Amino acid sequence: KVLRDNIQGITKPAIRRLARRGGVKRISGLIYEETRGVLKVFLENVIRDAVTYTEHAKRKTVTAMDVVYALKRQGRTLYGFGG
Amino acid sequence: KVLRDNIQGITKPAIRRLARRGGVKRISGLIYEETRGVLKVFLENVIRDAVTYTEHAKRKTVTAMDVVYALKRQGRTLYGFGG
Amino acid sequence: ARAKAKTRSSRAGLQFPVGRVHRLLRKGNYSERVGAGAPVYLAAVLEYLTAEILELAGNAARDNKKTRIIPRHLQLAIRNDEELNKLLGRVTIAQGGVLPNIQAVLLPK
Amino acid sequence: ARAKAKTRSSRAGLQFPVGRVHRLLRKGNYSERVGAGAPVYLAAVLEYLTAEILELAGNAARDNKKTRIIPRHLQLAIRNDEELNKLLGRVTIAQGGVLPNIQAVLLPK
Amino acid sequence: QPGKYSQLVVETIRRLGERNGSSLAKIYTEAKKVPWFDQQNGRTYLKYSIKALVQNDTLLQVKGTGANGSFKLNRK
Amino acid sequence: MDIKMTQSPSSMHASLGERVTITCKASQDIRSYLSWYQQKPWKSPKTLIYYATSLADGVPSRFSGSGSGQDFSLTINNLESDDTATYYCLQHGESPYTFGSGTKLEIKEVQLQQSGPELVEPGTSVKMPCKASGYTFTSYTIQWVKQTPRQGLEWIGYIYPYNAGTKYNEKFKGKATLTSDKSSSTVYMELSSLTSEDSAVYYCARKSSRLRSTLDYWGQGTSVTVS
Amino acid sequence: MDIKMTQSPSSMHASLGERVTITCKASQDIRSYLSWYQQKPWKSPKTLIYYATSLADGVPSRFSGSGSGQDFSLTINNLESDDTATYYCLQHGESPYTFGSGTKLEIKEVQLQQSGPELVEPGTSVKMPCKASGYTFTSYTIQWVKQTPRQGLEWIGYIYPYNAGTKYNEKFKGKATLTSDKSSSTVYMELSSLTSEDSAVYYCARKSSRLRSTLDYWGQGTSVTVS
Amino acid sequence: KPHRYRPGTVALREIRRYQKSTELLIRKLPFQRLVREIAQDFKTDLRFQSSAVMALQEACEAYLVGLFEDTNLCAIHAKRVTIMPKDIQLARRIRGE
Amino acid sequence: KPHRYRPGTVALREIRRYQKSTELLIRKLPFQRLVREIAQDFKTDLRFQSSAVMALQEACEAYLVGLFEDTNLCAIHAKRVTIMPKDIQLARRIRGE
Amino acid sequence: KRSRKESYSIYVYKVLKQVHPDTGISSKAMGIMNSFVNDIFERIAGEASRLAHYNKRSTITSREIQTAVRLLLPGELAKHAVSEGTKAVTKYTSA
Amino acid sequence: KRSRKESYSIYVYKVLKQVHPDTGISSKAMGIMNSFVNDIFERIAGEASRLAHYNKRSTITSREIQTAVRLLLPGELAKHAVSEGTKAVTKYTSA
DNA sequence: GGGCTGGACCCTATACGCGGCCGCCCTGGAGAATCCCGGTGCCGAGGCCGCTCAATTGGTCGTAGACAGCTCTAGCACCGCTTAAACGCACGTACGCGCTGTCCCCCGCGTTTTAACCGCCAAGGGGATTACTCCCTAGTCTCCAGGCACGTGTCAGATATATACATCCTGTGCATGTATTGAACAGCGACCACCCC
DNA sequence: GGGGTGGTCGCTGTTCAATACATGCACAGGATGTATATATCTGACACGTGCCTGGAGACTAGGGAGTAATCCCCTTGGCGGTTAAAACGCGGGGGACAGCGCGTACGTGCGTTTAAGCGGTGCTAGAGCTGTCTACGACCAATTGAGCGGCCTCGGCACCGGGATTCTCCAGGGCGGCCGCGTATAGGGTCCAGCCC
Repeated sequence: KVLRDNIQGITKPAIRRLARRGGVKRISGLIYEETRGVLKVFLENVIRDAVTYTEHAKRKTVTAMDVVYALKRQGRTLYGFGG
Repeated sequence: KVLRDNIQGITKPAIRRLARRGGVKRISGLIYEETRGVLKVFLENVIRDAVTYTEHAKRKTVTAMDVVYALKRQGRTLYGFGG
Repeated sequence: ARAKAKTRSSRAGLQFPVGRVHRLLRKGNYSERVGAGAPVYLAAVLEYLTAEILELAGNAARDNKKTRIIPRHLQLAIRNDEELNKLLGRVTIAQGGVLPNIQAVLLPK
Repeated sequence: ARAKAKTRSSRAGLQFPVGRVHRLLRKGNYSERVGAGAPVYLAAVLEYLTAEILELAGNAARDNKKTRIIPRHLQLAIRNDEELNKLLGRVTIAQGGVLPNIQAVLLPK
Repeated sequence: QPGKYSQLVVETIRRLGERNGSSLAKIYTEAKKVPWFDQQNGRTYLKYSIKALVQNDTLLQVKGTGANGSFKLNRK
Repeated sequence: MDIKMTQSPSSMHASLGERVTITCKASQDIRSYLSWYQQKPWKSPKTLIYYATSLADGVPSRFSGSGSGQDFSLTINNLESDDTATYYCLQHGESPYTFGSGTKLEIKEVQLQQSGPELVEPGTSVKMPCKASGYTFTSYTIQWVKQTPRQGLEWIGYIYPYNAGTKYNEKFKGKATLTSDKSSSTVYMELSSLTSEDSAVYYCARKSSRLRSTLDYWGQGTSVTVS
Repeated sequence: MDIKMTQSPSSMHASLGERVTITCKASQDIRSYLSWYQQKPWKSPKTLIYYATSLADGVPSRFSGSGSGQDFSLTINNLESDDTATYYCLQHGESPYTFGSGTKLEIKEVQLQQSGPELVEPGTSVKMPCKASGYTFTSYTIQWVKQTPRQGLEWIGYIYPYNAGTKYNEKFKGKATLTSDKSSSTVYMELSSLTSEDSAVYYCARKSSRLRSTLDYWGQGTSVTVS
Repeated sequence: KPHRYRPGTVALREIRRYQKSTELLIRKLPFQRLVREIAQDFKTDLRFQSSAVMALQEACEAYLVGLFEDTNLCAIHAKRVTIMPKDIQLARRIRGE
Repeated sequence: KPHRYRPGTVALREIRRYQKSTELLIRKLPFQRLVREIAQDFKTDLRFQSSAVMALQEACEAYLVGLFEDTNLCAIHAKRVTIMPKDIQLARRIRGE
Repeated sequence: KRSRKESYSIYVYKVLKQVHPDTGISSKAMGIMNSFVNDIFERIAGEASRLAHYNKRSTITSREIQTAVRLLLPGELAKHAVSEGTKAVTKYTSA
Repeated sequence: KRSRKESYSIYVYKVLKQVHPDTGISSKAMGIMNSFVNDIFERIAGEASRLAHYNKRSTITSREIQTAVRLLLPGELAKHAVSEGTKAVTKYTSA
């Protein structure tokens, strides 16, 4: 029921693929933990605003529009999800 | 009437002082021209917006309030002149 | 009373809905008064920008030998242009990917 | 009949002007209508943030053995606190200077 | 009257072998365990020894200059 | 110049249920920056009131507080069995933070992990670590306090991980030094030249840089014993 | 399959103060992407009309453009002595750009610094620089145009300095090569295996990446002569 | 004998592959569980639209890629070719994060 | 008798000096002339408030100071102490300019 | 019975058919183009609102929208959007 | 006869006298604090307007101002501003 | 009458070339990747049909702003003078860069494991809409008091001076290491004082 | 009174002592810079005064927001395979980094020049405000057709299979310079024959 350790679900090969798309040729092994931490920070910051919008609308379901508003408030304007 | 070569008024001592306040210990001699170029680019971007606001107000005098609006539109909100 | 009517878009020579734009300007709390030429001018600008983006994306799709513009083609069209990328510098495009770019020092030789 | 008038600020227990905040909210094109408790809540928040800035700046001025808060003290107060620096991350303080900071590797052995 | 660390390095090169010459790094690492070796200036004494022995042509620089490169004994 | 904080009712007895009041008197004006702390025996203090009026997170509404200036008071309406504990005031309006003498009352997710007991011979030096987790490490100062049965609770000093700023109690200058580790989110307190006087329990305490914030979470206490 | 440009009035004669009209026919629909250029003898072409209707900067209202699809027209209302020049159209609606055959008229600060005349031998290679100033270098493509006295104006290709993208005329692959230097705001076109056929005056031309934007500013021209 | 490629060429092949492709690189279900876990700290028993989870994943992947680009630029500035946590930290800190 | 400090030591004093003070580091009259020379390319015969020139100078110096901070961070990342145009350019590229 | 939602899909499609008669589009690219149109609409609208506030004007005119365009659009985008809008406004006035 | 130009100077000064009775403040620091108050006012009001528009509400209430405060202010500053505003609103309602 | 000298035969120290060996460079081949091309199928993109609600039109009205005119302020232009900052030059030293050496740690790849993905199915929570109502905010008029412009004094800090303490730098002297070299010291060849016959 | 031997002097081999050279370390003191305390003064801020307009109080209108009910959709949960991907393990190579050499780039200081800063003087362009009036945007009633939801098909493209082309890795071979060993060469030692002393 409770979700506990899912940050490790961002696997080593997935981070490698992201780095490849970023143009990274060689990867220090500590980048995995560093990038997991950075991703956790970004997700916490965005989801906090999304849940704030969801609470304000008195809704129990976080909507893609709520996510888009959170991102736009954080300067991460996303096209393609109803914005 | 015409002003031509005033970018050289940002002397190497002045750039040194700015670097010192920035915490720079040793300074390659090309930094002087690189920083003069960067400063000119930033000043052009700000003054263009300031003159746009001045034109919109049908004013022939550029005001500190116009400069503050330009900077804020460029994400560099300046406190102390916005009256 | 109305009669056989027209659109303000047709009067302006525009495809975009000048009437809808005026409604949104008036209901958007942008000002108390909204001049009649403002939605016309704004719809012209909106149509121009949409036309530019769509034409560049169609050129990119043609170069790929695809018939239908996709987010990849929109991303390519926007990123491959200096000032359009400047305007959309902060923007993320879903399913758009990234421009192919490898740094010179990473290549062999 | 008309009687002794008194500010909404005193009624709310606030120093910042509830009435002026309400006037700016209604004249500022933020929405069609402006509920009564909104300027109260806003003036309370404005007063809290102003007090939080001014107390820290006064502490800095006291430490500097100066009686009057100056832009230097305001800058020091803002920058030396993470939350306030985050809130004013994009903000420049005129005549505010910069925090004294030298990187370790630049210091002599 | 050769120096103690001079004898140390000249015999340590033989002990290590390294047909392509031993570098200062590996000779230093192998001589560090010597009992009288000075932990603070032992490397400095080894550098003096290497430069002086190259001046005496008893050691041959395969490449480099000064302490850079690798060293092996000149034949007798 | 230190502001002595004078809790008047040093001890009291009460039956179950009935209302209880505790009053404390400030030596100088502290401008409402006072907090109350409940300490069950052999356990770390938990906060009850901050800014002299505001209920802490998770404390039942049975507690209340009031007062401003120099006179401050605490109230407990519905006494329950677990309420038996020592109640301390804490002023933080002025740089040397001062706790009250403590009132003994008897009747008929943030995690700070702190090291276990320490046995140290005099003249030695010791490093008590502070493990912070569950929150943004750099935003909150870590506050160090010394508890002795003879002198009560004393504030030693604080570390601000954001910029490694320091402030120490004059009684602890040189004696204590504070350092931080952003990489492990850990804080260390150094004690130099241990003395028999230093046999005490030390608590690390989280406190945001907000002026009205108080010591909200406490470590389990590192019991340092000098032989 | 190149779009053929067909200026009908190859030559006209007119007096002062009367009207002159020039027409242009395309082989395929170009959707108004057409521009008009005035070239005085031994002078770089100056643009007059762009997007088939719009006056260029610094061009007086005496010049009027018209038409869309395949039929386009240029009109000059009040001819003057200075108007004696040859006028070319240019379509840029399809990737290989095509200039018109040229129409001769007889009446009875952005700077692109270009290299001087170069005399060269067959079989060698030649590199010509364009030094741009007065504008943001990376935002505009640089267009290279070859003007023979027999085949008129011809478009070689362009380089887009923002990402070093290039496009070449099928007649000029291998023959020409384009490279850009951001630091010096200078672009080089290299010609390989020079031939007597390559004896022509080459013009560098700035063109924005905007589709309706045309070749607006032109360099003074660098004459290449092959023995 | 088994054929083998030299180190660093399959890296370039992968770089070109993923700079051409556009699909999402992080496993969707693990990222869904991660988002649910992180949101559990702000409100209990939340629900998420599939489109909301997808928008989150797009934004995070784009942020990560844009960060790795700057990381690689810093690594090259250090005359290295391996990205390091000190490179990531310098990139983030210059960005202001 | 002539006396000299070691190079790299007066620099620390100068850094501490200017990190203390708050006044403008760029000469006001030539910065004013530079502003007029830049603006005349956008509109001729403009007027400028003294407060507008001062505000421009404040913003320019603050931008330059933050840029040099990022530049010094890049130089230290390169295991150097000298800032170079490649350091400035890297800082600008990460910042987003 | 069910509620309606407005979009720019049909106008984007008509502009697509005008600029490239044979080239089609996709649902996701149409969503991206809707978002792009909405975003720039909001940007110029907000900037014109601030221009009116800064100049103490109750009304958003075509001059305010023009100045907002000159502020937000870089380089030649500004020039060409100003020309497009000026042409549209002159045509609307004449008609 | 020149007309008035309103500001927050007297209000900032009175809050200063409340938090630090004997300290002064310079004109420049007063200007900077006035700008700070204007900036934070604009930020909160803009976010509240956006919340109302997103929720289709015509009115800006204390709930929208609270949510704007929670969004724009970080960490403990958010909850302290929330407490300040809630106390002020409850007092104002109790009259 | 026999060794010396001359010429010739033999012992031996030596510069140099050929065979062996390791490295440099080339290239063909194995093979794995990538691209072009065709066949298939499927699901979403584009078009049509129905309807409903919002966009249009004609008319009225009120006030926002366009326009004229006036004022007064602050922005610019100029001139003189002092002096501090900038510049030009010398000089030196430490830092950046090149080069080499070491080793370890990430890349490539084979093998095993597992859990993401997808298809299918079900439950039910809540998101959205509609109907109703009531109370909460806009709007208006009165009127008074709070806040802003202006004036004034005094004291906080800016300035000038002196002093006391701190850090830097260098010059000196001593404690490690290294190689260099003249002579102090002892062994043997050779001249002499002195014993033996 | 000579033959002959150990003693002793002179020449010389051995090595050790001082000689000479290079850096790490400690410290004293000269030099400059900074932190601190005191006296002067001036203009910037804090407070008082006049008033006028904008905020408060009282009351009205209506429409926007709260609340109860209903539907259904869309989110969550579960289950069973099926691989595709992730995890794991191992060999190695090439990249990170540590160390040193060097030279030149750039900091530090001194003398010179200039041009910034400050003040005073003068002027007028234009910012700001008020007053007039009209055109233009708001608002309303009626209308109708444009735009969106639902349905449907059919072709663009995604996938699969198969060659064709290209790029990468490397093993072997061709080609060249350096190393190991023997040789043509001559310097010198040694043997045979004629001759001078």
